[PDB]
Amino acid sequence: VDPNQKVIALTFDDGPNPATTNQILDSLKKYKGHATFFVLGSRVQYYPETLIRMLKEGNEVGNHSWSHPLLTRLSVKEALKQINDTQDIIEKISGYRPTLVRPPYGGINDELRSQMKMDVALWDVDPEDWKDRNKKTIVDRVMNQAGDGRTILIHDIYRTSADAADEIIKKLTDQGYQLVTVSQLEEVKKQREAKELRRQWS
Ligand SMILES: [Zn+2]
Repeated sequence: VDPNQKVIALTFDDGPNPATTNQILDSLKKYKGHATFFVLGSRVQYYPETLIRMLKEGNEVGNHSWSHPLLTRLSVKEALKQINDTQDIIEKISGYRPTLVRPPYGGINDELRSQMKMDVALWDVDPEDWKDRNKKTIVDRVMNQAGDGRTILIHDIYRTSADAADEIIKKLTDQGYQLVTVSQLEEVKKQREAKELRRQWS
């Protein structure tokens, strides 16, 4: 990943759902991009083959809870079990241990942050594809807000979202973006910040 070229992080929440997730994985592979999938533990259990595929093709996997409750409405014990059960099924299938968590609906408090022992991954472009389940609406919202260094929130459980994602992947690739994982984006930003280190010997 070249830090002097454009980068963007496509992130996909609520899968796996083979019919839609596999289409998005195909688009990423066709256009030589990667993304980050925040998966539900219950759906990983239903669709272990899709977890293996997204990892095999170089994508990053994050934790999106077991069954998608608002974690702040639960006891800490129940909420931590949501997260740890999802860590556990991912590890049992793949040997992979996510470091990134996206709490359902973004709901999180300080008590859970300190006990989760994971990095909370947010977003800054949200086309609300669960609300406007319309391919062109999603595409145009994302393409209008896309920019270097931004993180896009899509849900890979809707046909309109998978179709929109193919077009978004194509158009961003056509514009010269590198489609990177969340961790790759963080590393690029560190590489770019490091140019200020050179001030020490200027
Ligand atoms: Zn979700």
